[PDB]
Amino acid sequence: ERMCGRMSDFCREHKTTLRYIIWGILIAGYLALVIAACVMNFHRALPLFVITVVAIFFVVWDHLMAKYESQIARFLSPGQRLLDSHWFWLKWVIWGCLILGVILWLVFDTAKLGQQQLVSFGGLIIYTSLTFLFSKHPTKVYWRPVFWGIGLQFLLGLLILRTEPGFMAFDWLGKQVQTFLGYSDAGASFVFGEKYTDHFFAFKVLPIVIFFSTVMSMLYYLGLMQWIIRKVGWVMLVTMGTSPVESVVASGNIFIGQTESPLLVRPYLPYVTKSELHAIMTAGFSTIAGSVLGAYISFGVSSSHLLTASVMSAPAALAISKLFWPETETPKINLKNAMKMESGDSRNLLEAATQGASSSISLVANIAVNLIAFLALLSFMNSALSWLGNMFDYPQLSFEVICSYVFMPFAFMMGVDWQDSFMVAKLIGYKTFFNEFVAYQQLSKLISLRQVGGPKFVDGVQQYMSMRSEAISTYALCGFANFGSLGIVIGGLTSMAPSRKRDITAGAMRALIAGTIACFLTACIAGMLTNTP
Amino acid sequence: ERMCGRMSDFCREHKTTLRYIIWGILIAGYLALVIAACVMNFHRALPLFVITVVAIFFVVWDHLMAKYESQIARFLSPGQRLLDSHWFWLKWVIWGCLILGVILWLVFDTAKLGQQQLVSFGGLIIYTSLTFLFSKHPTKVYWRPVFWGIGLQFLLGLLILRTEPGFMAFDWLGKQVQTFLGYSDAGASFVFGEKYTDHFFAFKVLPIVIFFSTVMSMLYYLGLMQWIIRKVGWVMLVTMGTSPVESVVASGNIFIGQTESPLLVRPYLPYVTKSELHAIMTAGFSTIAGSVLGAYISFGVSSSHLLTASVMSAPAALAISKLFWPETETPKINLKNAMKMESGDSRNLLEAATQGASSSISLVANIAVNLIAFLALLSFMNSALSWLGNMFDYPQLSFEVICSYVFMPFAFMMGVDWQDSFMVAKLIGYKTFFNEFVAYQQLSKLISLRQVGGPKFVDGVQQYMSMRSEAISTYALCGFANFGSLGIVIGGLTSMAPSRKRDITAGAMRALIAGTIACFLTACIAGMLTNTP
Amino acid sequence: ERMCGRMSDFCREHKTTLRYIIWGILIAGYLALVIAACVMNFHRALPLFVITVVAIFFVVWDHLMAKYESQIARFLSPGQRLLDSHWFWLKWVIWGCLILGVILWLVFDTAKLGQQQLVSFGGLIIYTSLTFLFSKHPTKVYWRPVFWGIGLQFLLGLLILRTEPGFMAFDWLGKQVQTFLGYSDAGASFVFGEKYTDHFFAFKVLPIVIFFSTVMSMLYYLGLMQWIIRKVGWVMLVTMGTSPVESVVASGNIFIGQTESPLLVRPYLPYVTKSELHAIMTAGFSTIAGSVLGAYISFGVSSSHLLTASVMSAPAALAISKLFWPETETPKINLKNAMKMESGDSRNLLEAATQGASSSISLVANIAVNLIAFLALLSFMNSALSWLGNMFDYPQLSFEVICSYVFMPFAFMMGVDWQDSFMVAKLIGYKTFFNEFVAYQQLSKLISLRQVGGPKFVDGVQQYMSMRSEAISTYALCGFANFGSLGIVIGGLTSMAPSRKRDITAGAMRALIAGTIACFLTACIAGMLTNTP
Ligand SMILES: CC(C)C(=O)OC[C@H]1O[C@@H](n2ccc(NO)nc2=O)[C@H](O)[C@@H]1O
Ligand SMILES: CC(C)C(=O)OC[C@H]1O[C@@H](n2ccc(NO)nc2=O)[C@H](O)[C@@H]1O
Ligand SMILES: CC(C)C(=O)OC[C@H]1O[C@@H](n2ccc(NO)nc2=O)[C@H](O)[C@@H]1O
Repeated sequence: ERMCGRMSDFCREHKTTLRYIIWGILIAGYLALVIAACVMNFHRALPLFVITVVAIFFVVWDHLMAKYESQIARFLSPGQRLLDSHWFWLKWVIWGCLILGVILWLVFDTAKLGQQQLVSFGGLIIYTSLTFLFSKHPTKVYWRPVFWGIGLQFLLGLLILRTEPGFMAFDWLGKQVQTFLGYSDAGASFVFGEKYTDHFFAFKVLPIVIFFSTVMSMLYYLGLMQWIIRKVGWVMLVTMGTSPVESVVASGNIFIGQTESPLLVRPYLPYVTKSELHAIMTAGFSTIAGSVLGAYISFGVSSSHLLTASVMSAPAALAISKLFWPETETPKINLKNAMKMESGDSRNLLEAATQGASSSISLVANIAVNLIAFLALLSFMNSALSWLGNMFDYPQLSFEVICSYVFMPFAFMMGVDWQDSFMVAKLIGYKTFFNEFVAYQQLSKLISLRQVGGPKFVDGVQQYMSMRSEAISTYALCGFANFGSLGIVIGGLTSMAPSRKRDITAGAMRALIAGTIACFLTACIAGMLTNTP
Repeated sequence: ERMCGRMSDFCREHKTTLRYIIWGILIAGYLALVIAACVMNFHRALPLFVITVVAIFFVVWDHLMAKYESQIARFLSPGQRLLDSHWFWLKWVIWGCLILGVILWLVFDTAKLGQQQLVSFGGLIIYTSLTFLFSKHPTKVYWRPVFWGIGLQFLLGLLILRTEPGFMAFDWLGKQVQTFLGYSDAGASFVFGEKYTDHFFAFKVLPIVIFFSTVMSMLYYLGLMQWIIRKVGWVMLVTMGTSPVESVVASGNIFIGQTESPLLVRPYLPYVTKSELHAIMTAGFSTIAGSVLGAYISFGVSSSHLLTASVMSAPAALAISKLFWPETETPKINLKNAMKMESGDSRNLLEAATQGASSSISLVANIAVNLIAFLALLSFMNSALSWLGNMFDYPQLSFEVICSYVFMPFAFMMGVDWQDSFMVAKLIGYKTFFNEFVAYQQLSKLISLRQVGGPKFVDGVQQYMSMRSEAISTYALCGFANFGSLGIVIGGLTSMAPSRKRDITAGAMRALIAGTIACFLTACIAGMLTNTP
Repeated sequence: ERMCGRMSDFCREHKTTLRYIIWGILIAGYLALVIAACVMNFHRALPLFVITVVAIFFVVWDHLMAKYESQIARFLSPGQRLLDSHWFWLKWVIWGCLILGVILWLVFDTAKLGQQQLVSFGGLIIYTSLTFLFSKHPTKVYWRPVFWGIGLQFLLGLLILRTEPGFMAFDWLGKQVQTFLGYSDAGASFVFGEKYTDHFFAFKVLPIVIFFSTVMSMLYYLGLMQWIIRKVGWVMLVTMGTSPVESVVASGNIFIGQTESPLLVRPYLPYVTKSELHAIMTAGFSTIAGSVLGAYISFGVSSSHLLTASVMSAPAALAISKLFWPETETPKINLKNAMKMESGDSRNLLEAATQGASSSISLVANIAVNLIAFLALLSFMNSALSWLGNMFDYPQLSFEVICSYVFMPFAFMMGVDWQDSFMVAKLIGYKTFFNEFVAYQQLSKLISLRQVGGPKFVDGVQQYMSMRSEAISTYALCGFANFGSLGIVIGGLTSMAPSRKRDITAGAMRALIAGTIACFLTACIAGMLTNTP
């Protein structure tokens, strides 16, 4: 007993020192492994060295910003005062310079490019103007968020699309994600057998969802997802000027689904303003989760375009939310509270994986059931429309025919050519009435037909569309904005914050419209920047 | 801002006028389409014209009955008083006339028909007498509901079965329903692949359930299901004399399942009397839902017989409930409250479809699990019974052998011939211990063997049975009365009305017996009316 | 009415007499059937006669012990006092005799057996010593439970393994269970089609779980499971000296899973001590359910070893729980309350089957989801470890390689030979990080390779291992102790007794370690008793 007591006392004495010592030993062992690998053959060992270097750089940066924050603020203070003193005369100069730059760039580049892209820019203008017309509080609007959002979208798009180094990186990331979920496809062979490929959607696509949920929960427990979310949220906050919680939500949505995103700010959901709740719902509707990314890349959709669309959507979502529905009341929630996100209550990584996996049981079931019902309804609608058409001697009438004409103007404004606008309109109709999955499937079919080659027109029917139309379509459909999505979103938001039910419902409706408009804006920018093949 | 305010004021001014104007414009466009179709080719366009005419007639009738209700009641009042004044002497005359008519019809028709059907009528008498013997409150019974229920069953059966125009209509309706769920079968190919037919029950039959649930929810939101329920309920109410809620429930059950039917009167479930709760449960047990109709018609079961059985069951269910368990306490619920049914709380048709689809997730899982367990138990029972029989030198002993002899008297009383009564008894045993699905499958096998042709007896074993036996079997098995059904029914009823738990449990037991007896009565009438092949 | 009243009065008069009369008539009919079968052909009829005889014997024994308990206690009292008076000097004599017997048996048998088994005994000693070192309350420990637990394990193992009559019985029982769940496999063909074998795990293995749950619920309603649990619990109670509830739990766990076992003492869970809760969790972790037994026997695992391991585990679980974590507080719960187990609230056998089946819906879903996620994670881990290894010119690095070396000492102490210890270590790693299902699958592969024959080493890689190693592996892996299991166990225990949350969590962690150690002890004993092939 005495020896055990002495050992316990020794353990109590060295607690912090012992933990630091063991962590340091582990890190030193990792560094030794890295250096041995570099010694033997540097060319193979390069990735590990790069990862270690970037991690060290980020840790050093974080520590310095923490400790030296006051000194940096002191250094920055004089310049802010000097800018404020001269701001009155300088604001006009800055605005004029920006306008002149816009004019020069637009003329030279896009005029050397063609008409369709000039039309894309016109569509950008039209969408923004319309949102300003039908805003909830048109008189009181802050234009800095809108302008900065559009500018940031343009800069990101320009870098990623018109530069070779930028283009290669996203391709690499897409390949990584695709392989990462391919690891999932193999793991599900055990449960459903080697004949799981017989039923593709049920035994490949949904298991991908399951694996993604588990991985995300583990990373949440470790504390990485949070880091990336905080960085991007701080960027948006320091530039767009939005409130804290909405920026945090938007950054999270980039790689998180609509249902799980509000849980980031769950504790403060009761106290949020109506505008911030609208922003949350709009961000949820305007961006897709990471789970669907691997599947969509597998279909044939470009990885670079999908990732760029997801990244660009969040700033656009916030900008459109502010313009469509601006804030009229003071925000209670503080920056420190919002940025802080409570970690999982579980006790070990494996418990977090288990809990994350169990939650997915509901989502998959609801998805499968809704798909069954809505596709059956589409079949009934097509058969009945054909029956009605036969009366007027047009037996070819179908859902696709009405939705081609109804949605054509939106496609034309986005910069798609006249011939392909109808084909894009069919996909938009599929996205709005049904999930983006069906629409992406149809798009993949058109892409595959283009790649195989053959007659553009088998008969007076066009078979495949041009590459640029496909890129614009990729941007236009990268959202969770559906009518069934509206219901589940409302239900979840009401669950988390029972007090705010009616505010949640009212936000939902306008939010979905804002999300679709935000999705259109990214497509307009992509059309402006992508060259005609 | 001023222009927006002026537009909002103009919108506020014209609200009702604008809505009426747009609805009128839409209706006029529909009528123009109809008339154009009729102009070009009337023969093709006939269905649309017929639908429009009947819809207009019903709307006019409803409006007139609403506005002119007082005047019609005033016109009707004198005749009621005149009848009441002379009722004392006239009641004996009416009863004698009815008895004489019954005797004459029975003699001529059924005597020219044969012995089996006279036995069917005898079975009708026997079942009613037995229910009167074992009633909860034998002394206090109202005979008008019982007699009127039997009479209405007889009239409906006579019209539908012995008249050619009546026979054709139900065949047409069955074909419509079969095609309607065939639309479902196609829609489920997407999720489970084109090899979904490999697993027939899992990937065809259950998806049919899903599609039916979605369609029913949409129609509920639109407000059609409610209209039909109200019409049939009013008929039963004005003739049978039952209380409001039970009539409403019975009309709904005709095409609604046992689990969803009480939700029609959910708000008033706490306050219902014991007799009305027994009536609800009996109606639930005695009738089948619309989802199973398409499958059962697909197996080979006749559409006309299935639909006629479902329609006839509800009046029989109410009559048997009253005779078996009569009311001893005053009914609180009013007609207006009961007939009114709150519409779905959802916000658009698509939300209603989503919500209806999500609910079906539980039902399908429970069905599949119960089927797995109970069929495995049947296998074990057969193997053990064979093992026991081998001891006594009868290795052929099985579940079917015991259940052939045990249930034979019921089949004989229904009018089935002696040879086929055993075969029907096996099916009845399957229905009672297991769901009607298995029993209908066996019945379909026997029907198919009859249609193929061949030896009636391969050896001293009969292979197929006569057509009339199949019709009587179709009527006898059209119910949800099983022991597993008893449990889920009790659970759901207890959930909706927690206060009434014990009353719910006591009602359940007697209710199932009443339901089975009601199912037998329809078969007796069918045997009386169907001719010997 | 009067006749009904007279009949009701007559029924009231004869209630108990009538029930006894009918039960007696049924029993007499059963006996007549037995005697007729014996008359015709005794050889065939033997099983029924044996069952009847044993049932009669047990009923007579129970009745006599009930009625004559006081007289038997009176007879036993004098001997207890005489033993107590002389106990002071006699305890040393008894202990010395036991030690001498242990020495003689060990020397003769195991010395004539070989080194490996002497090492097995050494491993037994080592595990017990280590548990004594790291006990929660080392100073206060009661050694009688530990010693008696080890002794009872040894006696059961000796009888079952070294005697031919004992060996045959468990083989027979395993065949019975395997056929019993094979009945399940047939029943599931209806739902998933005859092509259900295409997806083996989803449509065979999980349906086995469903059928087992249903059968267990039915037997619980009838009252058999309870009888067996009570008998074994009384044995453990009268010998080990443990408290009532923990003994009852341990006996139940032998054939009940970790999740359902605490429901036996659900009403008293709030008031249990910390030590008893630790014992409950340890028993849950150290034993497997009956559902998995049929599957594991199907893989190729020996029936006799599996059943013996399950039986031996519970006494070991209690002993290890006491030594690892001893009780420091008085036990409130009484023997009578604990032994009594409330029967199911349902109303008939079929309701109990339905309720038992519905509960299984959650378990199967969670199992499938966790398997998908964890196997995908294993794939990712193997690929990344191979990538890291390629840097150091060892592309063969994998999960199995690390886990072979890490767990080798445990396998060596259990008595496995040096060459096969690594192979066993891989299986132990699979069991700890993933469910025992995967590990048993790998073990079945090794057994099948041994049976087929061929090169022991294809190259410097061993392909199959010796029979004794397989037996020790069978004992070592017969547990539910996994990390995912830890989470669900904690969740369920917290649900049943919300007051005890923190005590539940603290018990869980130590409990899992205790369970694994208990699993090792049974393997050590098996190695001591099994001869070298
Ligand atoms: C998931 C794929 C295979 C699919 O075909 O289903 C699409 C529907 O699934 C919703 N969805 C998706 C992911 C998520 N979190 O990762 N939460 C959601 O709600 C989403 O809105 C859409 O409607
Ligand atoms: C549904 C078919 C494919 C089947 O084989 O299953 C039969 C069992 O399903 C119950 N059932 C059915 C429909 C319903 N609402 O539409 N509610 C229910 O409870 C019903 O009682 C019976 O036992
Ligand atoms: C069941 C087989 C096919 C399987 O591969 O799954 C293994 C996992 O299932 C857990 N399990 C099992 C039975 C039970 N009651 O009978 N309760 C449980 O928790 C158990 O712990 C293990 O982890």
